[PDB]
Amino acid sequence: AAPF
Amino acid sequence: ANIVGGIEYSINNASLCSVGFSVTRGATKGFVTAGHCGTVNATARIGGAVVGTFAARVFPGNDRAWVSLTSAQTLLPRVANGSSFVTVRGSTEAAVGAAVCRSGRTTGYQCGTITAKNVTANYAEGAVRGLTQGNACAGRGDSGGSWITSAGQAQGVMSGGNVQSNGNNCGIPASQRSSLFERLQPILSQYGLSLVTG
Repeated sequence: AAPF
Repeated sequence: ANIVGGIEYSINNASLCSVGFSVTRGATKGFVTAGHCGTVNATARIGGAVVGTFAARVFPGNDRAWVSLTSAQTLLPRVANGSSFVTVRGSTEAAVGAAVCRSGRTTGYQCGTITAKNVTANYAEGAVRGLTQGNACAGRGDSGGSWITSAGQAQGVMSGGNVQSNGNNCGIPASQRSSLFERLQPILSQYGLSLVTG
């Protein structure tokens, strides 16, 4: 997952 | 500027995030957003005008922040849905299975359902625990934006999710999306904030  | 959930704001003339919700702290105006959008005292601008600065944030671990605004700003109990608005009525937490929508400057207003709670995202910076997962899609730039039921119950602010190379997870089926948001209730009690409602 990544920020957004 | 009129402060509405879902609209763009820049941080230190560089990054973009979306406004989550209009809140007050005594006589002080603010809006809650995501912690990863800025550090304390970074400058928030809406439409090229300075509107306030980051007052507090926790990221990673959690992902929350509130921006204190100058008094010239107009707080509103609304979240953008295209040209229309959803009224913020309160912050009852919805359960897994409930339908929810979210608003931000990159993908607009998208709806889906809550699929899981207390999810950990392992971001490059460190883990963020306790996130709720919905399958409404979202994209880079949507961080900080509102998650709200159509009945006006404010759920949280956009943190992150599983991005594809187009910069969002809207082109992969809902069953496969992980769009993660930070729960609003711990942000409100942690900073002593009250939601603006209508």
